[PDB]
Amino acid sequence: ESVPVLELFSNIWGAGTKTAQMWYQQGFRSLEDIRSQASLTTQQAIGLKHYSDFLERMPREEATEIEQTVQKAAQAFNSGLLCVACGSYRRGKATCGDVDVAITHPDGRSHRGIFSRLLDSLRQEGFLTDDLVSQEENGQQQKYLGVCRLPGPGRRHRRLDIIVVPYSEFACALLYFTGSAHFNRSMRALAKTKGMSLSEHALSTAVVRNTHGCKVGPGRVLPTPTEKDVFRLLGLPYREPAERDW
DNA sequence: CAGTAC
DNA sequence: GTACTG
Repeated sequence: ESVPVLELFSNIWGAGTKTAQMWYQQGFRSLEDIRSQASLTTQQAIGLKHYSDFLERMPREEATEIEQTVQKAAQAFNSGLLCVACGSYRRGKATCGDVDVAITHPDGRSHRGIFSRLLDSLRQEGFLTDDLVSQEENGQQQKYLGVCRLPGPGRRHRRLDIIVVPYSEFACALLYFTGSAHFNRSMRALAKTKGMSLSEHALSTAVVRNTHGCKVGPGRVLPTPTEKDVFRLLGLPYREPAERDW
């Protein structure tokens, strides 16, 4: 009966094995015990009150409807903006656990100053309902993790990740956000053997590693305008997002 | 560390 | 594997 309790707690966003085990030792057994007696991060509090909804998957139709909401808000600021839903959606699954939306602009400068205003715009709609993590320092990239909800009756809260990248990084960003995790892990593992390195930012070609294999020097950033360029440079046959669902 | 994103 | 913040 301890194992299903650790399971219960782990499904709280921002709680993993260590936290669940600690809670168990405190004698907590139910979500109500957690809500009333446990110390929660603001993140953990949000995941707890959305516990049911977060367990639910969603139809890819609703994922579209979410990406449409984000795209419209962003476009209003600039119409040259590109919004692409990634993750399971781009891989073509019929269900999605969350919605992962990547934003860029082809001119490669108009993407700036959008991130802060876009979230603000979506908060005013009542679309974004809670915020979990905000990263504004990922180099030229900015990422937000949050919770939204489509308008209308009988709507559930959904996990939403929004990332903004420069067009010169759009290729490697799409590659990362689309996945899958095992797929991304595989490409990057492959690059390490070729003396390269892959990230959500760029693919680099002359990466130095020590005898033990620890990276001691960065490489040379290779210009990758599209995903196909990345596959090519790594000596790989191109895969479509649908084929990337490992 | 712990938890998270893919 | 790579890499953020809590």
